[PDB]
Amino acid sequence: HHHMELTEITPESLRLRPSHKERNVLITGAARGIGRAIAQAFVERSATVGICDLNLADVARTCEELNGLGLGRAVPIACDVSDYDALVAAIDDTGLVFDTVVNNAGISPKHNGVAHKVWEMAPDEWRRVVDVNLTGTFNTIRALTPGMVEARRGWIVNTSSVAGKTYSPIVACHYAATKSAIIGFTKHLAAELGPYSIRVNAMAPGRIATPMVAGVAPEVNAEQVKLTPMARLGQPAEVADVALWLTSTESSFVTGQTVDVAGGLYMA
Repeated sequence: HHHMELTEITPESLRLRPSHKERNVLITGAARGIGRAIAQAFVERSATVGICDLNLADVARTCEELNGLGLGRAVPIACDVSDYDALVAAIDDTGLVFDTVVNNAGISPKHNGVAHKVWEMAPDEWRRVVDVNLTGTFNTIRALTPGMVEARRGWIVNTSSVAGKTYSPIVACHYAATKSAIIGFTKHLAAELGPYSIRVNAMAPGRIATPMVAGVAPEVNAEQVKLTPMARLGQPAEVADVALWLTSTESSFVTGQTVDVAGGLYMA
């Protein structure tokens, strides 16, 4: 079960450059996994990060972990992102004005390790995935855009998936539909918000070595890796680098784009 070593190593002096100093960045799904990696990256770049996720103890643990790096600061934002009023209250309690949001929160429910097919799918499961993956992303944007418009300043990064652009047999139809939604939502938002100098982009991860992914049967990852031209799983930090770039001054004329982070897997 081999896979390619990482080949492109960012020197520490560049990895820790203060590119995002004096930025307040809200990250959803940030306690664990890709969201946690995104948060780590923003702290590394001297941003203040709002760690938004469901459980306060889990969120506070990740905040402690990030604040131990001695660079940017992490603050807890415990809420269900699908509950607009709860989200606003949790944001308000930080006292921070967030100029940036990275919408990473998403779920991909399974049953005995496999996606339900559409003809098997419980309407309640569909609705929950829509609520989190799609409406949760709307909610942060609705919460923060009044301020961004007033400031004529802001950055948004949403999370799609290669599965939103073409079929992955790993996921169920709700995941595909919600992640597909993000692509045209992102273009629309880019057009509405662009007059105010706000940029809106999205990332479409492929198969990333988070604990949930890496823990599947070797056969399933092996198949996915075989389908990946670059011959390995992506690392969470590689997704994070794209979120950094899309919110940085070095993507200053890039808006409305969905950039896959997938090593060639499921190109569409």
